[PDB]
Amino acid sequence: ARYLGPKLKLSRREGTDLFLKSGVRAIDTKCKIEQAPGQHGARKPRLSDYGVQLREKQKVRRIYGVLERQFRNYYKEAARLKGNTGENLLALLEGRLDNVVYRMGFGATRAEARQLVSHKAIMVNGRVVNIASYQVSPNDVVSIREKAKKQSRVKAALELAEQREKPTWLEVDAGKMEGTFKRKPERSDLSADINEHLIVELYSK
Amino acid sequence: SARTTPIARYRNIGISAHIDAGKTTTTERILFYTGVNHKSAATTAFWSGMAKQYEPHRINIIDTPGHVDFTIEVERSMRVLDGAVMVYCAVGGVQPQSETVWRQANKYKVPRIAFVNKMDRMGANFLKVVNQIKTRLGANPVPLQLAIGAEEHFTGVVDLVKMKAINWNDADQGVTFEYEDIPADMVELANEWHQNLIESAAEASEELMEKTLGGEELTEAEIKGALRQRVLDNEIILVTCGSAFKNKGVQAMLDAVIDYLPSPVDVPAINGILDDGKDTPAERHASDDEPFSALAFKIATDPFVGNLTFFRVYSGVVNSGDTVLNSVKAARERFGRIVQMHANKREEIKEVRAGDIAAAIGLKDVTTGDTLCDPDAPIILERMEFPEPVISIAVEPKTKADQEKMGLALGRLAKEDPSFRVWTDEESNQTIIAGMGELHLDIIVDRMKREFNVEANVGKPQVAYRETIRQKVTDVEGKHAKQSGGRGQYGHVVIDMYPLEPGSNPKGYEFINDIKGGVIPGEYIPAVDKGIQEQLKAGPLAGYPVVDMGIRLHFGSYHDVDSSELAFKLAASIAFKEGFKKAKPVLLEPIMKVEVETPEENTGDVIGDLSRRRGMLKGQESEVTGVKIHAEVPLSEMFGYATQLRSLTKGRASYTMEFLKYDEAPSNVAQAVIE
Amino acid sequence: ANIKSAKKRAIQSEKARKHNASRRSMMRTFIKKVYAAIEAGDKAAAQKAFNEMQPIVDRQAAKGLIHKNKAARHKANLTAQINKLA
RNA sequence: AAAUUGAAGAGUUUGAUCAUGGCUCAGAUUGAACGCUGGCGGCAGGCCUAACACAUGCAAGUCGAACGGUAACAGGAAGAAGCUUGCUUCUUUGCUGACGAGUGGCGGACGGGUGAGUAAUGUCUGGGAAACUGCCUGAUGGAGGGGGAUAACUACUGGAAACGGUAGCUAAUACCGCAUAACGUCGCAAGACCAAAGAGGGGGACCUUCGGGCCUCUUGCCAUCGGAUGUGCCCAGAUGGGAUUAGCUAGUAGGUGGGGUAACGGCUCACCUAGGCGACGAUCCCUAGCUGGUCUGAGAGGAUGACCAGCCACACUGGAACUGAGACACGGUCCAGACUCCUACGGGAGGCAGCAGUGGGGAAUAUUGCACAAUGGGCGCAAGCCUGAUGCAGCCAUGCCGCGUGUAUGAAGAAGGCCUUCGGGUUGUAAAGUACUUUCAGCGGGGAGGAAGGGAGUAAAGUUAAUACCUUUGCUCAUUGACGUUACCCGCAGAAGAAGCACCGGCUAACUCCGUGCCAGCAGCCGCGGUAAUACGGAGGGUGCAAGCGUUAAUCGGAAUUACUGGGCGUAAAGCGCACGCAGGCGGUUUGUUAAGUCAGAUGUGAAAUCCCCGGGCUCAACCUGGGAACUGCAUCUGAUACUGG
Ligand SMILES: C=C1NC(=O)[C@@H](CC)NC(=O)CNC(=O)[C@H](Cc2c[nH]c3cccc(OC)c23)NC(=O)[C@H](Cc2c[nH]c3ccccc23)NC(=O)c2csc(n2)[C@@H](C)NC(=O)CN(C)C1=O
Ligand SMILES: Nc1nc2c(ncn2[C@@H]2O[C@H](COP(=O)(O)OP(=O)(O)O)[C@@H](O)[C@H]2O)c(=O)[nH]1
Ligand SMILES: [Mg+2]
Ligand SMILES: [Mg+2]
Ligand SMILES: [Mg+2]
Ligand SMILES: [Mg+2]
Ligand SMILES: [Mg+2]
Ligand SMILES: [Mg+2]
Ligand SMILES: [Mg+2]
Ligand SMILES: [Mg+2]
Ligand SMILES: [Mg+2]
Ligand SMILES: [Mg+2]
Ligand SMILES: [Mg+2]
Ligand SMILES: [Mg+2]
Ligand SMILES: [Mg+2]
Ligand SMILES: [Mg+2]
Ligand SMILES: [Mg+2]
Ligand SMILES: [Mg+2]
Ligand SMILES: [Mg+2]
Ligand SMILES: [Mg+2]
Ligand SMILES: [Mg+2]
Ligand SMILES: [Mg+2]
Ligand SMILES: [Mg+2]
Ligand SMILES: [Mg+2]
Ligand SMILES: [Mg+2]
Ligand SMILES: [Mg+2]
Ligand SMILES: [Mg+2]
Repeated sequence: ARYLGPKLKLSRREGTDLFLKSGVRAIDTKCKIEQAPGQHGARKPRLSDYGVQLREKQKVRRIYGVLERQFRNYYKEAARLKGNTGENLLALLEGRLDNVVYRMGFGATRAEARQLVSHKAIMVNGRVVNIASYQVSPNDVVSIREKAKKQSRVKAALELAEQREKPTWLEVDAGKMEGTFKRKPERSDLSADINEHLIVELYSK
Repeated sequence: SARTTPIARYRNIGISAHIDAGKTTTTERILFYTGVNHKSAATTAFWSGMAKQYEPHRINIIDTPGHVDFTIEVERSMRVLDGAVMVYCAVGGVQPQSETVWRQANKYKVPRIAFVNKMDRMGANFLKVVNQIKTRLGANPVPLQLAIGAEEHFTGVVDLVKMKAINWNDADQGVTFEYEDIPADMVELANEWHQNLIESAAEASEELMEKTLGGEELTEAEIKGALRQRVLDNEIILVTCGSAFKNKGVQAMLDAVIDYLPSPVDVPAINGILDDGKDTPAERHASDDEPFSALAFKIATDPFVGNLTFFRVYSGVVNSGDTVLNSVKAARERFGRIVQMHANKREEIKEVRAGDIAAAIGLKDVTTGDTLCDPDAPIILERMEFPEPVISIAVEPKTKADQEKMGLALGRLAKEDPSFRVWTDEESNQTIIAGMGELHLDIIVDRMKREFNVEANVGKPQVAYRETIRQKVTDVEGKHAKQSGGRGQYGHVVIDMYPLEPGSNPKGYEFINDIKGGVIPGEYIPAVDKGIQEQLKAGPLAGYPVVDMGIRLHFGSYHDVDSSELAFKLAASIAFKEGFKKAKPVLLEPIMKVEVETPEENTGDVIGDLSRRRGMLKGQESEVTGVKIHAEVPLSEMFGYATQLRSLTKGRASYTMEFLKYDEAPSNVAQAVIE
Repeated sequence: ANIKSAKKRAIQSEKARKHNASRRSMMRTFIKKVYAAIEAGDKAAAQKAFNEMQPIVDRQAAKGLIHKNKAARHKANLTAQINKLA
């Protein structure tokens, strides 16, 4: 129910940095981005309309580490909610604990976030949770366990948090390794390289 | 929970004897004895003994089928049961079947004790049988007891070791076990026998020999212990006597089993491969702590209790609801309503302690010869050899409708008995079946019409033939032409035909492209070959697959526009026709080498029968235990040979068949098949 | 009967059946007396027969043999036929 | 404030095109099955076939506070004491607790199962009149006084068993008279007639028939009028297909009169009349339990009725009645029939479509489990007993849901594999190595919630005559958990126990090499294979999904391809050869009236669950749950009169 194979094959297939690696090194030096994985990764064949829609969907799923069944439930939830389906779907994907832990920087990537959340090392409002896809309500407080406070990996990710651009809606206190969820993003803070419109008509065939 | 089982006290015994030797009769009495004492179907029973001094031992009794066709059934019980009580008829003495059954047990090193029976029948002498046993089985049998009286005069038996001419009451079979003085006329014989028993017991223990040398009158208990030691070591064949019909001697052999015949703990532990990949000999000891291990056998059925599966617990203690991996099938199944049988009635049991035999209701994957090991797949157990079938007859469903039922029925039969095996004939699609014995096939068909309600007539298996040319026929001409309106196809061919020696070509056919030059464009060479091949399979003389035929194409003609692969293919077939006719072929029968082992005294009988079946012998082997003969008896002629062979060898012979070579059929036989 | 209480109820039902049949015929025969008097046409005989049976139907209706509606309707249309006679 | 904010196309007829038209595909779904593979937990589901046959165990008992009574256990005591440092009171008694069997009361008509029958005598929707109703509830009054019998029991006797028979004795809230007779029944009145039962707790004075009466509390009984609940009956509409089924009907349709039913009624009989149904489909034939709902669809609609809830019908087959408030009765009776079993051969016994299970059938569906602790039911004053309902556990990836199978670092990119224009590329930061982490599994310990109540004591109040008994309210104490070694929490050790399936010619995401050579084979459609096959088989690479993945079956969709929404008929399929004409469908124009259609308002219904919206609780989720919306369908009442109809 997870991905265990090579990480940068995913970043290669959609041809862009997917943040799967910690970013301590340059992704270009670590791997050749402009080539697709496999023996034919030299060739770039003409991709059809269905192909580009599928690549967009698979790109979002591999950024957030979510499988297809989970992701289809998010889309149905997004379509049921009032508003607009595209940014509603993105909003749920943000409220997952993996993303919020990762974005606040206690984990270098979602995989550290996954270990941290799933190894009972994350508390929300002081309650221990180990479910990766637990939605985060606004005004909820996520903090590190006192046992987990003395581990090297968590403090290591705090520096990389600064190394990248800080999220405006998450307020962090690395002095005691805590963070606050003020409210959800509005799709204006998120990266524009994700075309959420293609997602709607992929699942609405 | 607690085992609550008197370990070592319980014994496992098997009754084996020649056909009509009284085995079933005495077993019935045995059950009566143990039942009143408290107050190959598995029958457990707590036997305390005739004098009941011994704490009630849980004796398990599993009679065996005397008939030769059911050797496997006897074999199954023999391995499963550590001790075996042989039965020998007083008047008949040792008989072929008894000799036969003894050797398999020797192979398994299973300790044995024998009980002479039918003493009441006029014309019987226990001492004569003892002599017969030692000569036939080559094993010294110390007489545990000496029969007093014969036929009508026969009144009882005097224990040799204990020196008491026990005389059971006429009123009831076993109420009184009173011990009396040896009859005056018998004491003299009893005396010599007692000394003989004392020396024999002494050598077995060796220490006892030292006291015997000094002349000390060895205490009866000490010598008795030495006797059991040798029994575990499996040398002395202890023998007791009595008449089951007269209700005398059955109880005596039961007590002997308790105090001499070894217990499951006594018998050496089983072995096997811990893992399938490597031999890994582990020799799991008979311990409840050791992971549970058992072997399934004699799967059966009950219309209201379901399938019945018999398992021998060697080590461990399985409990209800415990998944159990079948090593041979590599899959695990859960034990449900484990049930044991107390003969008179069936009693449910949640779990079975080690050393006891019960039944597992509803165990679908449990079948004959299944290693029911623990889920962790511990050491698998050795697998019991299975003898091949000797007689094979073709059974045909009475109606096409029956076919469906017929196939399913035979399949289930194979499960209960591995030896019984069925298969469909590749040609003529005949349901040829084979069984361990003629009587076995008879019983199979009988129960098929009853339990499965399927009537099927039995007829001899039909034989397939080759049919091949004899003399080389060269320069055969075959021309094909289809010159007609639209599109004509022409393709002429000229080939030669020469018989191939069987050894020369394994395939039996050849197609050298001798064609000097491009006499054929080359695109039609495969086509020509294909045409012959179809004809090769379809025998012109009598529809049989021609073998040992050598043809090489050398000349051919074609029409510039009408040249067609199909034309040459058909033309090739044409050439085959004329060539085959002029070569006057001869049908070939499956002459097969046959090796027959038989007793020396019956060598002549065997030779005559082999010769009679148009089989020319090629060798004689003078093996110590009988002569080994070899012959290429025609398969078509050899049908029912197993049954015929037994009568000429007093049911003491066997044969292994292996196809040798297809040879020319004699004029009469060949013509019969042609017509 | 496989249930112990089922056997008991069988026995009591037979006993109550016999008792009820006797009582029901005993009542029913009195209605027959008055009906026969009606077709005989003697009003005095009919009234005598009627006031013999009148407590009987009411007693049976009260004790549980029949319904008080059944007792009422029997006695109701009997008086109707008596009054039509005279 | 929120309560559907909802519709996609592609391949294939041709040398090419347009159209028509079928076939196929992309989606969702399932009580699924099979193949390959498989770690965990949560919740749910699990014989669709043979309404086929059934071994065995259990599934409906309870009441001593109705009665006789003592078979059984314990208590109690007359007495030689069965006995001796009296350990013990072994012959006796209902005297006590309590209770086998028996009479009696209630329950057994509930709960549980199955879908054979049933096209409407059932179901759904909305009404209605001629009814009954145990237990529960409100009120008004009675509850007086007698009789005979019968089990059980005792004796005798028959039988293998099932089980009886003969005679004698004994009760009762068992049964039966007499008294009583009103707001009850009949009648119009006058009048006539109809019932009942005692038992238990406690006690002051008195009287003793030294048994008790007696006094009060509770509970039970009888009558009548109500309430509620349940059921019986009636009507209209709706609820499948076939005209290659056109006539059907003789208690048939109606009336009078008698009988019958709790009640109306040809319900039944006698007589009288000749009617009744039917083209708006009677009759006959096939199929079928109906609904809320479920699946799909943008909607209309199409399919469907497994789980959950309502109703109906059945209980081996056919029929019948009895008891009862209620049955024509799953674990009751009687008869007949098919089948099976026991036997001493004289006769008897049985009914898993209850739970579990076996055989059989089948592609296919589970344990011969635990506990009444919770909720519910039956009995009982309660305590308690019973409960295969139910609560749980076991088995199965059968669904949905969640998690894990690690985490960073890591190079000229090791080895090997593969391609190679021999230069290199690719697997691939992937691995190894470095550091880190311990979720779930395992081992050890700790430990919620489902628990409300019931029991003993005491205080207070009622209450009487009262301090008594009994009830109501607190207070003190000792206890009540199948699941359960519970969820959950903590400690431990180590990456250690955990990834497979399908596909890669186009439709459709993803390409090369080797084998093979129209062969082997593949294939949903077009089709591929006869020496460079991206289509077969293998291998590297990739893609999709993931503890699952595929295939098959089945439903809807796409299919506007039965077109009501929403299609066509000159030539693609399709205008009767033509006309007349009954039923039917439709109808010019003006005024009046009616208010049937139509429209508006209101009222009552449209069960709950489900679907949808806003919330709440399992750590999330599935799941559970509060409210709302919805169910705009039916019926009634009031109103409007433009259009349709009269
Ligand atoms: C070579 C051939 N392949 C086989 O026979 C395949 C078919 C499964 N079985 C075997 O090789 C193995 N044995 C089997 O499995 C069975 C059982 C068996 C196992 N070992 C045995 C030893 C002794 C007797 C046995 O049996 C009691 C057996 N026993 C048969 O089958 C028999 C005998 C036989 C024919 N051959 C054999 C080669 C070796 C051993 C036995 C044979 N059969 C006919 O009596 C018969 C008469 S006519 C006819 N069959 C038709 C079918 N045509 C032919 O025989 C022509 N032909 C040459 C072959 O068929
Ligand atoms: N006279 C006599 N006959 C015996 C005795 N034991 C067995 N038999 C007979 O032997 C016959 C077969 O006995 P059985 O047990 O069935 O032997 P099985 O056929 O091998 O199983 C029976 O008819 C018995 O009457 C015996 O001790 N004396
Ligand atoms: Mg999942
Ligand atoms: Mg036998
Ligand atoms: Mg003989
Ligand atoms: Mg069924
Ligand atoms: Mg039905
Ligand atoms: Mg009474
Ligand atoms: Mg009176
Ligand atoms: Mg009275
Ligand atoms: Mg009438
Ligand atoms: Mg049906
Ligand atoms: Mg549509
Ligand atoms: Mg009645
Ligand atoms: Mg019943
Ligand atoms: Mg039943
Ligand atoms: Mg069942
Ligand atoms: Mg089957
Ligand atoms: Mg019971
Ligand atoms: Mg449609
Ligand atoms: Mg059209
Ligand atoms: Mg035409
Ligand atoms: Mg036309
Ligand atoms: Mg025309
Ligand atoms: Mg008009
Ligand atoms: Mg109107
Ligand atoms: Mg509703």
